[PDB]
Amino acid sequence: PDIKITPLGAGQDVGRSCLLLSMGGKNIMLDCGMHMGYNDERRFPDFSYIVPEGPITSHIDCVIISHFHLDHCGALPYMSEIVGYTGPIYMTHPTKAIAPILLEDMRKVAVFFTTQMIKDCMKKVIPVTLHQSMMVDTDLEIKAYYAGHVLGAAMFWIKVGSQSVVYTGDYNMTPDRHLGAAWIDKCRPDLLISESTYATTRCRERDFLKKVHECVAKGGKVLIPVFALGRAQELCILLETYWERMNLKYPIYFALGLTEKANTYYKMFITWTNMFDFKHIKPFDKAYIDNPGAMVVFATPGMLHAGLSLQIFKKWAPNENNMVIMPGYCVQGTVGNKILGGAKKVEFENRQVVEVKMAVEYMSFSAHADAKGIMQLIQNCEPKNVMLVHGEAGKMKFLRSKIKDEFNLETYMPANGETCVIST
Amino acid sequence: QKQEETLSRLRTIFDIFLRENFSTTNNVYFEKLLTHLQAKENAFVLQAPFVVEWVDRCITAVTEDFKKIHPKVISFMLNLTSFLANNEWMIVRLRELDIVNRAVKLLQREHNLSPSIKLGGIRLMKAITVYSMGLAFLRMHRIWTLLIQYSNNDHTLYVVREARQVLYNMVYKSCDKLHDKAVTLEILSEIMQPIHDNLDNEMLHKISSTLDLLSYILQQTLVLEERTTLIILLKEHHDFEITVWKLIDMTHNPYFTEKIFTTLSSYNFALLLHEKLLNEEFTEFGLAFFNLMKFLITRKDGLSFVKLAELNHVLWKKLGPRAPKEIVIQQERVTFENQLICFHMLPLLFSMKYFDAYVVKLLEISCEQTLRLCYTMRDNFAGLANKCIHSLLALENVLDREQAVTVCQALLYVLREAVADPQVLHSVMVGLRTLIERFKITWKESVETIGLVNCLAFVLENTSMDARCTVQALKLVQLAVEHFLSSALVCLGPIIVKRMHDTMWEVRDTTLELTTSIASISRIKFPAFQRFLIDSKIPPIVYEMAKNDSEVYVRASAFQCLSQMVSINLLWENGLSQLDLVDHLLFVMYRETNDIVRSEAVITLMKIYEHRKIHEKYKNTLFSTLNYCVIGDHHTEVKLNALNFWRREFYRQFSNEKEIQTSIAKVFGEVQQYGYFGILLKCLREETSMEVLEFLIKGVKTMTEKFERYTEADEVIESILNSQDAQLLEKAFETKRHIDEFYYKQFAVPLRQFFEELKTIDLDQLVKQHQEWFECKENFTSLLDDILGALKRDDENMISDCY
Ligand SMILES: [Zn+2]
Ligand SMILES: [Zn+2]
Repeated sequence: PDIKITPLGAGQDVGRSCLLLSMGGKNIMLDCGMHMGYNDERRFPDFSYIVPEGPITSHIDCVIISHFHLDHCGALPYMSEIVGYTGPIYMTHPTKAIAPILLEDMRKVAVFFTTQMIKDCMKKVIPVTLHQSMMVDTDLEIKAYYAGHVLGAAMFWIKVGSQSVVYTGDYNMTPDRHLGAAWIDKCRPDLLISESTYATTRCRERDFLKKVHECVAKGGKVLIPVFALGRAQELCILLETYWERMNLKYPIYFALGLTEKANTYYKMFITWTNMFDFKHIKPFDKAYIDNPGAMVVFATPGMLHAGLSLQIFKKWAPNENNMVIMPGYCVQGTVGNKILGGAKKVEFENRQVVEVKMAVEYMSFSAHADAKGIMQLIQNCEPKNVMLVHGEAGKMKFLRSKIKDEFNLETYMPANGETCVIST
Repeated sequence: QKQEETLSRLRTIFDIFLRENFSTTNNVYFEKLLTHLQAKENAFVLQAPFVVEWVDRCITAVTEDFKKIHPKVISFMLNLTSFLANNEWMIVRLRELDIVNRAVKLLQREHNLSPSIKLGGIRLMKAITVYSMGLAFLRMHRIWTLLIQYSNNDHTLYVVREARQVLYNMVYKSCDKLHDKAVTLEILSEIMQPIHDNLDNEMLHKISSTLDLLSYILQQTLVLEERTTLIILLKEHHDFEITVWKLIDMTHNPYFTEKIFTTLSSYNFALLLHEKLLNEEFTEFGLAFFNLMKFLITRKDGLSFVKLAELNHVLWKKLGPRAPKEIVIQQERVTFENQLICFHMLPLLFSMKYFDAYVVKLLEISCEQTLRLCYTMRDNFAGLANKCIHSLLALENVLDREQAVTVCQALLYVLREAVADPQVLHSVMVGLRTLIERFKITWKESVETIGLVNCLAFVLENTSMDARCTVQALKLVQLAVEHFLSSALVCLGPIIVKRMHDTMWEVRDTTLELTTSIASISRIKFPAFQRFLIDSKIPPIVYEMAKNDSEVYVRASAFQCLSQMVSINLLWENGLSQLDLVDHLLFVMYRETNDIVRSEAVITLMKIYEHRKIHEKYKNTLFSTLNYCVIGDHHTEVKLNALNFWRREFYRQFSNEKEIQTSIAKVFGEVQQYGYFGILLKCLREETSMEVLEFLIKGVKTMTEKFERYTEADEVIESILNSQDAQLLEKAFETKRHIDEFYYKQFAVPLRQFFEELKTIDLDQLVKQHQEWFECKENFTSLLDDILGALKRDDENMISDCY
């Protein structure tokens, strides 16, 4: 018996999250994610590591997807249709009904994998409910625990014959507004994969409302690029409640092909965490962009990739009073990275440069686990080894010393494509 | 010219790299540079005299000590040296300088290089070893022991699959260039040493690693198309079979014996190819192969048996054209290809059967040497069935024509017996589906398709398993309908109607797919015998469940089904025309977001208008909604479908001296009054997408040759911040159709303006702009500007986060 993990991505990095828990004689694949940086075949995880030149995979017993972020779901159609795969794919109900929307939006932005592939990739999906031990064929028992960090995220407990593994993925141990804290019983696994995005690490929320209000009054518009789900519903309660507690008259347009999703999200929210129309929100069209008065427009996509957000940004750029509150990480190559990086000029369709003078801002909303949260989780779970995969190299190196100091455990930080043999 | 500019930028960033202090996350940049140095267009930036000087300076900065001189720049340095090593001039400049020697010594004397320096160094070794002088240096330096060290011990598994290729390339090139056998013997003895030395659980790792490396070498020789002397050296000096058969004697493991058996089998095939090529019957391989399979019988192991049979099949297919397909084993005419698949299929048939009823018909394909081994398998007697099925369906990449038929028949038998754990069922159904749709196994090839449809009907009908198998069953029924065409009707009658009312999404969408397939069959291809099956109750339930089923893919599938089954006369005359269908389509095409279904609603409308008639009262609303369906923020598919509608309408209406001139002028007048030229102008000058532009350009071009002739605010903030969103929604919970029939009037531009406003505006520039900008978006210079900005700026609070 020897547990082997060989991350095909997201080891001393972020994105392309893919871990191969080859253990107990039964191959298991953890999250299957894409990397929205590279545009070559490196965009999806390298699958020649398992079966070279073989377009069918018959080695993995089950594929487990934690949550719907596109660094844990975007390669799932490619893993299930181009490279063949017909076995089970276990994932949670809200992630199950939220993932197709995001995958379809990513398909529209990137133009390669057709809607038929999206449908066929998720006719295979099996949904799992929390705290319900469900078994793949024999002695591969999977349990799911409530995680946080997004709607319908879970962290999984895999048992193959007296060898347990707890894969966290994404979690958040601090109490919060949107979703609470993850919970774990006193299972004592022989491993605990974890997250280390915030190893080194109210004020991120007040500075959103208090800034957008002080920017809309001066006759300046506000643009908030978001994806279809996720962070776009973190804010559309704060803005609506802020403009209902205080009576305001400015419009907040909402990018027409998005509003019915805001009902599905809050329909699932009240089921998960424990018809719907908004008061001051009205969907808008391409004609409203040139109108003179103030507005607060939500739009898609969320990194200024291409689409509605870029055409809005191409017209509101030269004005001084306008602003662009990007709400999430912008990966290399999006117009978002150049703008968040101090570019004051960005190039466009025919040698045209929009001289950005708008006041770009950046506010992170992800709510991962900080430094104290991971030791709290270890103290709840008490594993035999610890493994850190999601995040940057130096922060994990610093966290390893603290883990070894406090709990006397080991800690492994594999690179991309490096098996980490763990003994008993 | 821009070349000096980009070279100066690269000079600046390379000068930045060498500085002793460095801290840069976001690895992407490095790989980006490497890819952008691989492209042949940048081939001048390696020819410039700057890069080799940088490599020399970095190496003389790393060789004396690099405790911390370069964290990750070294990997880029070695990859850049490997990119340099292509022979135009760089090979002799690298040779005259101490770069490659220092790199090899650096790789040798280190101890814990992270597995990205190793792959870079091995890439350098591979790039240099293809040339003769590189091989001369490698022979001088005694480098191979490092490669054995890597391929034996390290954990990377992207290194070993790259190290072994260099190793085998040295072995083959040294053997086949007529060079001394001293070096080849030393390499082979160094590989062979952990086995010869042994003739717990620690030495077994070395044994398994060297066995796997030897099997890789032998299989790569098996690919070869030329006679080589490596196999005779392996047999003579370090006699291989005897040592391996002595190795199997003591150590015992089921997982470890698969490696010893694959190296033995690979050796047998390599010996065949490299002894029969130059010094009849193939008995020498025959007795060895069959006593090997007999030993697998006697060891009583299942998974290793099917894996070994799979790999024997793969290797025999890898021999290729130089295989007679008929081996004279001992006075017999025994075709080899069939016995491999007999050995492969037999564990499945024996496992699911439990005394023989169907295998006895199969075994006449096999010859006596296989019959005796099968009859000792039966006396020789877990989840083994699905593993065998997955092995069989792993073979399907290389399986020519008739073995596909045989394995399809065997899977049909195992499905028939399984019908009369669901994992074996799902596996066999998937495998049968993929083999049928790949190898064209239509009704003449299969024997008992009636059993297929009957058992599928029983599966769909009487037990109601989990939904992961029902979908595959409906896909199988779809393949059976559209390929096994020549009972079925009364079986498919009620099960379609019951499954269209299933609780889950995954079954209803698939049932709609099957229904539209059998409706498309009911056209001229097949008689109306299928129509009266549909004509019972299907078009009402399809329409009234296309109305509202609250899953978007279901409504999409139902709309495309209803588009397919509306152009057949019997259904429309009987039970479809009574329902007002065009009203609901008009409502969907405007007042419905989630425009995956709007496009297919447009398709359904196109079929209805083209092949039927609609009432004269709907035409104004029809054209108004159709004009709206393209103008405005819509996805590409809806716009493309609506333009297809307009093109079809224009051309269809167009086929209806002075008299022809007046009639044609009336035709253009009728099409412009509803508005078609103005909407093309507004879509051409404004809409930004890729394929809509080429579609409009080709449409207008094809048209234009037939056309030109004729305090207070903080208490609310702290009140908002002190309650969860589950408590801002309890309060939120607790507290038109058919657009006006003259929307098109504004888009009524006459023909005369369509002369001028199309004459002025450019045409190819519109399609050129959005593609040229994408080509120039990720040019080399843009990447250098971005990486300069990334290096100069250091914002610690910007964290790479969960996308
Ligand atoms: Zn996440
Ligand atoms: Zn992530």
